[PDB]
Amino acid sequence: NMKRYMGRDAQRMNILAGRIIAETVRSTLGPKGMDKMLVDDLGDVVVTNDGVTILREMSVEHPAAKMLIEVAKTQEKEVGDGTTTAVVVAGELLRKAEELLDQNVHPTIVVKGYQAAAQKAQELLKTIACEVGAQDKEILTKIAMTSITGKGAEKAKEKLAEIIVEAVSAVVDDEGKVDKDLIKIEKKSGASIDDTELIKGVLVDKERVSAQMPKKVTDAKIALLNCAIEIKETETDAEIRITDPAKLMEFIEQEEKMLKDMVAEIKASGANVLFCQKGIDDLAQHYLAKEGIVAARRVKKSDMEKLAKATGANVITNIKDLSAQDLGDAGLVEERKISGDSMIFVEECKHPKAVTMLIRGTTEHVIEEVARAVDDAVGVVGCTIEDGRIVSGGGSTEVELSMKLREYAEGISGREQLAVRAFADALEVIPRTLAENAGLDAIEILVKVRAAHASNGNKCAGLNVFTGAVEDMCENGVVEPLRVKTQAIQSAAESTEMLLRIDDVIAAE
Amino acid sequence: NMKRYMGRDAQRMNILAGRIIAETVRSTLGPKGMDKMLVDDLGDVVVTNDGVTILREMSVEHPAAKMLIEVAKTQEKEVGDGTTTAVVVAGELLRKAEELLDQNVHPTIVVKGYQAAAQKAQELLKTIACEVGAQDKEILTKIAMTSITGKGAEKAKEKLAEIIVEAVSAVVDDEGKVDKDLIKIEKKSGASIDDTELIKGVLVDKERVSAQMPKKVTDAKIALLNCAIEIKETETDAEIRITDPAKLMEFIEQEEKMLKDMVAEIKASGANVLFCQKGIDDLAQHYLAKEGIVAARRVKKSDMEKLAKATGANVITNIKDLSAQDLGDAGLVEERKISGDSMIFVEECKHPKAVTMLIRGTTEHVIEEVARAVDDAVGVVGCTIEDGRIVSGGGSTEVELSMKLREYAEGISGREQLAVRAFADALEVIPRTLAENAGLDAIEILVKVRAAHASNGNKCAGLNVFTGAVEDMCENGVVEPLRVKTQAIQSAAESTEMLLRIDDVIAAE
Amino acid sequence: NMKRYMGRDAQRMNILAGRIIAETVRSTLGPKGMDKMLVDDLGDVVVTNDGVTILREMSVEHPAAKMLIEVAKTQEKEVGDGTTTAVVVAGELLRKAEELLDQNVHPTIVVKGYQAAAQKAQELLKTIACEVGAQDKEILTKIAMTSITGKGAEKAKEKLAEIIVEAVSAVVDDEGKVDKDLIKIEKKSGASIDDTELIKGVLVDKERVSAQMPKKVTDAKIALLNCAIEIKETETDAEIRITDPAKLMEFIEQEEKMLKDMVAEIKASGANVLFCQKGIDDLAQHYLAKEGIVAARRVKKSDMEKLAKATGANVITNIKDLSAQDLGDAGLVEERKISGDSMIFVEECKHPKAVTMLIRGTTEHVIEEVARAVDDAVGVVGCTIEDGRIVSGGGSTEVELSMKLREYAEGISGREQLAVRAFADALEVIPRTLAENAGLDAIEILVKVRAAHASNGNKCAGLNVFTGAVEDMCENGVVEPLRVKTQAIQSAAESTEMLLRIDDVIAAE
Ligand SMILES: Nc1ncnc2c1ncn2[C@@H]1O[C@H](COP(=O)(O)OP(=O)(O)NP(=O)(O)O)[C@@H](O)[C@H]1O
Ligand SMILES: Nc1ncnc2c1ncn2[C@@H]1O[C@H](COP(=O)(O)OP(=O)(O)NP(=O)(O)O)[C@@H](O)[C@H]1O
Ligand SMILES: Nc1ncnc2c1ncn2[C@@H]1O[C@H](COP(=O)(O)OP(=O)(O)NP(=O)(O)O)[C@@H](O)[C@H]1O
Ligand SMILES: [Mg+2]
Ligand SMILES: [Mg+2]
Ligand SMILES: [Mg+2]
Repeated sequence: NMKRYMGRDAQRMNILAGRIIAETVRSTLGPKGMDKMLVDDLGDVVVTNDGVTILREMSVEHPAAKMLIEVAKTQEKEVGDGTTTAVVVAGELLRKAEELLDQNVHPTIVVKGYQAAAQKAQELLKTIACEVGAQDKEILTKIAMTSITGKGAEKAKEKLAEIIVEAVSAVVDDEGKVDKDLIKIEKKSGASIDDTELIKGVLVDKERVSAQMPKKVTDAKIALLNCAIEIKETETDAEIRITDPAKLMEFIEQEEKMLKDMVAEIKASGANVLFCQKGIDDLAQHYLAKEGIVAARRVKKSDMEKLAKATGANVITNIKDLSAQDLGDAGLVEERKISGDSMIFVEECKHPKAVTMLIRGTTEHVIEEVARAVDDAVGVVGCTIEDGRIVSGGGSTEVELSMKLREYAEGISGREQLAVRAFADALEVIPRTLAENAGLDAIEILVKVRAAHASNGNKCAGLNVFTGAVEDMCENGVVEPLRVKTQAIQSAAESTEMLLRIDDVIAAE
Repeated sequence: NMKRYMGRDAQRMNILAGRIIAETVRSTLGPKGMDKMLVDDLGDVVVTNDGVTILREMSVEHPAAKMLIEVAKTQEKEVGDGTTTAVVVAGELLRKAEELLDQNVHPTIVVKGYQAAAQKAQELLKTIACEVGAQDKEILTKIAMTSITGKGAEKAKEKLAEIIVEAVSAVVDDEGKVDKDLIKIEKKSGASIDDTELIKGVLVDKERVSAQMPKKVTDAKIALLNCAIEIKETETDAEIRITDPAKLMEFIEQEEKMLKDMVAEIKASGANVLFCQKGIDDLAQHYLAKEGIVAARRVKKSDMEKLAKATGANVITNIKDLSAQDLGDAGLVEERKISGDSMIFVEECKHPKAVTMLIRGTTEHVIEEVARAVDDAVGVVGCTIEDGRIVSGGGSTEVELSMKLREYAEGISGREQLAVRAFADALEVIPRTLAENAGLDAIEILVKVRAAHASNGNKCAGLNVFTGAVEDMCENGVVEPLRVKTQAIQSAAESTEMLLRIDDVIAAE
Repeated sequence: NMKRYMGRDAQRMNILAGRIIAETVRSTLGPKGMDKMLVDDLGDVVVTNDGVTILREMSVEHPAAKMLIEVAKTQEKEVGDGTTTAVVVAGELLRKAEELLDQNVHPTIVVKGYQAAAQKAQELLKTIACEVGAQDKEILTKIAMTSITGKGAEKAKEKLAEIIVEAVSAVVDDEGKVDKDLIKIEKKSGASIDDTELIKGVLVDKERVSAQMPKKVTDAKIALLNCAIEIKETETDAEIRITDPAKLMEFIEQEEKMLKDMVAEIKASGANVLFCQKGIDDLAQHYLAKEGIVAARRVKKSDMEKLAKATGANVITNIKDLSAQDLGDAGLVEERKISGDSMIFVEECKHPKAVTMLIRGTTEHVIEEVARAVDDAVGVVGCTIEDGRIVSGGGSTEVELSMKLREYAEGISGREQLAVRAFADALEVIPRTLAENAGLDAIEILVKVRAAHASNGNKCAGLNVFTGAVEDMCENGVVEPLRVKTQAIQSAAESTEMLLRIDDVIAAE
């Protein structure tokens, strides 16, 4: 009871399971790579080139495969881009590993050399990484442009990269990190892809609470309330008792006087637009509309935190302590009807720490894929602002890193040496699969790039899938954050070091 | 409808199916190899080290595997020994092939280099094969001794090899081939393995037709009859009519006078032992016994052909034309009770062209495996008598053949060159798996043997699984017929060249 | 009841079914094409590059597909080679046809232009076919060599083509056709592919009827008997009656005297080897062996007709009329044990009209594919002897025929003109798919070959899959019988003209 694979069977069972889900994303890799169509049990379809979203949203049951998906799952988590490359490298480390295991090289020697090599790979990547200033907009734009390409050249429009760089640059909390959650991504239809705009504001999925209120306010002062604009019932249970018929109107007029007071306290701060997180009582909607104050009820807790950071307001839980300095400032607050639905556009803000990317396109599935292309572009721009180190793309720093590990291996005595050469040769899978998907001769090209790296220059030389020939990738404008490669290598090395240590499997049910 | 594997899937489906049944026999290879126990649906068990009998008598259903079994199945057919080596080489050619297919090397280029290399391998084996005289008994005994070992050192007893060489030497039809079917293998119990004897005669599974007949005849003259010693009924339908009561005894006495005549015609030739293929009439058994002539009825057609070639008789279909010169001559014809059953031992013949190997042992499954070790020993001795060329064993001519193919590959321009190096490296699987099964370090040993082959000497240097260190295999006495290696390589090369050409599979039901 | 497809659905149902089995063989086409592995319900596997054997032995159920298989099935029937090209052309005529049907071109107009174009294609092929002498052995050898290639360059060995040409040249019945059934193809194991020999004789699957008979006869005179060498029982029912006891021996001795007479009548002709179609009586086997006459009983009726044409004998049904001039003459008749089984080799004949091709190889599936390569080579050599006209290969006469039909289309007014241009463009599928399977750029190459055909030269210019560039195919030695192309085009044109006329389908069950 119940199923057990022994030694050479358990090792080949896993290595194969890893190689086989690594081959599932191989064809997506590069600008000349292809998309996959995934359907589930409900008939819901999603078409994408994003490696991790393919692996995450497909039913994988083999335990060794589930564990190599973790590599892509934590690559989007730490970087944003490079999910397909991390898995493909992990796959080719497994292939190159069984060639040693079939030559009787003990798994502990393989894993020893694999780790000695991934250590060297990290400290070799630090020396070959160009140093770049966190505000070099022309270089950040190339980094954003190289990320959108790879999902395809047609998605990579110039004006979209400039928009992305300007949005990531805005949400930087001095000093000095980039929060990916601060850039709100909204997906609406329209005849677009080119109509995707950067909104320096927030988009709230709510309408004006009363129709009598204005629908367009310019240079508006915005107040944010966590308090409920209703009657304040006491915590210790309370009940009123009326014995005089003339006391009826007393309590009602006193209660509705508490609502007149609250609306008059909001006008005292000078605020003409109001976003309440809790509910607003019906009488108070009438008094607000009479004052000319645009208000919205039951706004999401997450949208209140967006508005607060974007306009420059404060979330106040006590309407009595609403000061005039706790109001935010936005150049336009308007209720538009975009794509059928009506929403409140709070835009044109002065100094935003939160920003909305309105991603638009013709069909919902087109929109959803451009959205995934921006999540990747935001990830790499954020990584260059934090790290300040970039490397050349097009499989260029893999060839350079490959040849430097091979001459590092010559200086290693022992059979661990074979595992370091194996590791080096595995890295060359990125330049090779860029060529396969391009249509070009992978074997031939890999030799021209390898020979154009020997001695001194170039280091920045790699395959250009559009030109066909081997070009200088730095002068071309093909660049990635250092974190894309160091993470992809480390996570591929650590997960395959673990699978290789397995010699027995025990599967139930 | 119904199941189809495309391109990279179909190629990996087959290659894997071939590698996996090649790994099923890997552990049997060598003197330090292990046996397999095979059970079927009926509960009938057979334990063996013979590669082909393992592959033949196990339920293999994968079409690509069925086709690599053909390699073992036609190795026993053409050589007798080397069935495991042929499959293991074919397996390692498949492994080394997907390493090229995963680097995008077109299958047509792989198969081109594989064939160019197997051509060279054949004409390189001709030069390194020592020339040996078809009757060099001390060398033929070494060739028989090297074959029995490998099924295990304990089976390889000195006196058994000498017996086998003397039996194969006897059945050689001048000029000048060896028929494996002329050496009759019989399996009887007893407390043995050491009681296996060479019988210069035939063992007939019959008894004396009448108990009154002698049970031991020395220097007997043997007559062989294809004719039935009964009354000859005419082909055109005949019937007798009796009208006189005195005519009853006439026909009966006349009919039994035809049987007296037939027995008197056999005694006229001088024959005192008689083997009839058809039936012998009851009256004629009595007259034969009265003359002292030992006879046996309904002897198998195959046993008549054995007796004819062994004693030097002629199979006569007409009892009237039984000359005195058509009798065979054997030194002892006796009815013994060996292992419970009683049989006629026709032994001690002068000049036999047929011979019986009485293989004996304690249990039926022990006997059956010693029988398989003799079928192999008879195969290789027969191959040395026909070919007259031998090579050194212990993975010695694989290392030599490997290093010569590698320097032949340097003289090849093109990507076919990678397939020739692959082919060379595949051959080193025999020295390597000899070391695995021995317990020794396969990687280390393979280097000492490879380095002891460079320059001039030795060529005859290989791994000695008993010594541990690399020894000169020719001086040790470890030698195989050239045909064991040239066949194993050619059949491994032709079958894997065919699987590699497959890119689509269509499996029904 | 039950399933009916209307108009545009029925037309697309069929065209698709035809395009889809045409794509099933597309990858086999050319020397750089790949093999298929076919498995059935019983687990029996066959691996082949032969187009028709793929289509024949796979379960195809779609009626429109079954009808396009007829095209390959009658291409082997009339030519032997070109089965894949005929189907692939038929497929591309269907593809090019729906492009017209989707532009509203009536099916009757399509089929009109298709037929006007296939007429022109036939009379254009007559002018571009080189005239070749039926005994130009160097040209016949190139034709045999071009046929074996395409199933793969590795099968195409020089010495095998010379053997094939010599065998087809031998069986020519003056004047002056070639019967494919006169060249007997036999498949036996061995370590071969190179051990395939031409036997100027017949190989009979029988043994010597008596072991006492010789096993090797040189310059033997062979008698062939359709008569049974037994006692002749009368047709009108007969029965013998014996009343005298001395009459018993009378009839037996008289009956066996009829057998002594028959054997003495065969020795009278001077024949020392005998092949009987019926049975031979046991007494008569003894008398034959005593005379030294090698005989074989119950020889197949088909093998008797082989021997008769090969040795130069006559099949005699009356043993009394066996003249001395009715004996055949063969240089060697021997009973060998080839591949385990023992057979009678009747070889080295003087003037054979029947010939045996002993096709040998290492595994049964390797043998069976080389056998299919020879059936194709025999087909094309036979077509060149009969026709005396050949064309250039490598998709060369398709490009030339394509460009000549396109300028013939300009001289056609009406919408039928669109179907003639469609037909011309469909022919370019052979040069294009030769390039796809080679790996080369199909679009680019097709332009270099098309441009190297314009004006005068070359006409014999086409793609060389080994060189890569466009070469002169006549000087290279790449040539096909005219019948391969004219048959492939006619059968593709007639079957797709019929499918295109279908507008309604009625499928039951
Ligand atoms: N114009 C270009 N020329 C050559 N290589 C390029 C170009 N643009 C991008 N690349 C390279 O292509 C790879 C990116 O391919 P892509 O298919 O997007 O996969 P990924 O980024 O690894 N994963 P993911 O985008 O998360 O699905 C990187 O190695 C880039 O350096
Ligand atoms: N004393 C020895 N030392 C080293 N190698 C040996 C020795 N005896 C035999 N061999 C080698 O061991 C191999 C034979 O091993 P074995 O396990 O019998 O398989 P096989 O002969 O390939 N097939 P089979 O015997 O038909 O099951 C050959 O390559 C021999 O040359
Ligand atoms: N050396 C060569 N160079 C270029 N073309 C060649 C060469 N040899 C053969 N051909 C062409 O390749 C085609 C034959 O390919 P092949 O794959 O054998 O299919 P087929 O002959 O159409 N059918 P079949 O052989 O019956 O399976 C013909 O059009 C040949 O003229
Ligand atoms: Mg990307
Ligand atoms: Mg052996
Ligand atoms: Mg052909």
